Amino acid sequence: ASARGYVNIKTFEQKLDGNKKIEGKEVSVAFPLYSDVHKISGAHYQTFPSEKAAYSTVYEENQRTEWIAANEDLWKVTG
Amino acid sequence: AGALVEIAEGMATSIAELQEGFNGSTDNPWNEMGFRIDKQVIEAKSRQLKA
Amino acid sequence: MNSPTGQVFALRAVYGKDPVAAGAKEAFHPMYGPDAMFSGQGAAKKFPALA
Amino acid sequence: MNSPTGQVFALRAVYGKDPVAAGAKEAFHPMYGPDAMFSGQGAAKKFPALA
Amino acid sequence: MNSPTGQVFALRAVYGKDPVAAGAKEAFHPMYGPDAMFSGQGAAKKFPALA
Amino acid sequence: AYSIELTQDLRAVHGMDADAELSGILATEIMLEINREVVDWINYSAQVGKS
Amino acid sequence: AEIGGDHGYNATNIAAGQTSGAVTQIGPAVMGMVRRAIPNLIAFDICGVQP
Amino acid sequence: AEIGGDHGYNATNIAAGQTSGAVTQIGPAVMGMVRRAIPNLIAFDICGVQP
Amino acid sequence: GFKTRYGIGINPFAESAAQAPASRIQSGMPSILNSLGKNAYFRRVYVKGI
Repeated sequence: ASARGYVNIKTFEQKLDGNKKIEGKEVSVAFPLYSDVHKISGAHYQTFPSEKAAYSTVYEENQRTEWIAANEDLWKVTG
Repeated sequence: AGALVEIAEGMATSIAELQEGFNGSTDNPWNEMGFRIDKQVIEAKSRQLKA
Repeated sequence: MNSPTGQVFALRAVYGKDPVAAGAKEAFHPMYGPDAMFSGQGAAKKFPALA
Repeated sequence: MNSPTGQVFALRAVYGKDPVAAGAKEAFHPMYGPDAMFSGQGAAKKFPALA
Repeated sequence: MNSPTGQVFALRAVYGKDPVAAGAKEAFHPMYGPDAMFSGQGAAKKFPALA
Repeated sequence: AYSIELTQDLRAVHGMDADAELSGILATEIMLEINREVVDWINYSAQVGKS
Repeated sequence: AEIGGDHGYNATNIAAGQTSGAVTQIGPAVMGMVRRAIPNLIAFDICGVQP
Repeated sequence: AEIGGDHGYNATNIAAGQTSGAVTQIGPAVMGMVRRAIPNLIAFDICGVQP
Repeated sequence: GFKTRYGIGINPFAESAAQAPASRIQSGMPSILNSLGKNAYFRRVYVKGI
């Protein structure tokens, strides 16, 4: 487990362009990893801490490059 | 039922005199006591409204 | 609370040579009494636990 | 009543952004306690109704 | 060091709207020059990376 | 049997003596036992009442 | 859009000042150390003394 | 044998005061903050200002 | 609009039925683990039949 805290980012999907979306993604982050690296701003989200991970997408103490690719994936634009 | 009673007694001055390796005796340590000192932590939470 | 996140310590008086240990009795505990012979005969010999 | 047809107003303190609405709860109500997280956590999320 | 375990802070000046973020360019960095249009044209339009 | 590496830092961080904390809880523990002893012999040595 | 951020509300994250926001605070102040009471004696009127 | 213990030499276990021994210290205190130096301008003598 | 910040705390020694705290850095925010039904300072009795 993370053993500390879970910062839980839930992005809310939206229509960016014609027949295109930025898919909203429920994701959880181990708190020490989150405070170190998070790119989220202007991303149409809302965040809350929780003792246990509150979303089915869970990132533990050690991922880094696995998570660094997931947060910038919150901006992925799909049709 | 009085079968198993409850006591407190001393230590014989033959045992207490030589205690923890005096006069060649051995294996009989004294009892000790420590202290611990553990901490707690709290956080401030917010609250708010609008009109 | 002037700055966020207060903290408060707690000093447990724990005896048995291990201040922090599994199940190490607390010394002055309002609930639980002092073990009657600890200083006393309890230190000379080890009494068999009752099970 | 000095003249026919008196009238009496009533000020409900109603919360939830709609002074008038369907079942918008009254604020300071002798019956009903104030929902204690409304300001608080209750404004961050919507807690699932218990059914 | 009078008491054990001193601690030192560091204030990075970070730009890009997210003080703590993946690869967030530090503002005043002896190594690295400031991106000369950030204030400037670079805010109006987005320039493509070079790969 | 406290430690010399402790009293240095515990005096630094908490200001406590770390000696008079032990001498306080041993000299108090021998008394709380010798007091719980002569109550235990009263309860031990008492006839069964209502008999 | 600088975020102030919170501690995780975890007990470890607070004691470290670790914070999901920009700033990492110093520490959780101190609200003071709580000790445990020293229990009361029954005195000796119950049993003759005879030093 | 009350042991003073150490922080684990871990970076968190120090900032939290978690300590392997009896006592959990307050925290690190502070050795002061380190900021980053602001770079230097080349001024204007190389290009006619002409406001 | 108004904003306030308070936070709550639990009395260390609250439980007092345990000779040891767990983890030795322990949240004083009331939680299910530490603060639920465990305060020795408060004792609650549902009275029925009135």
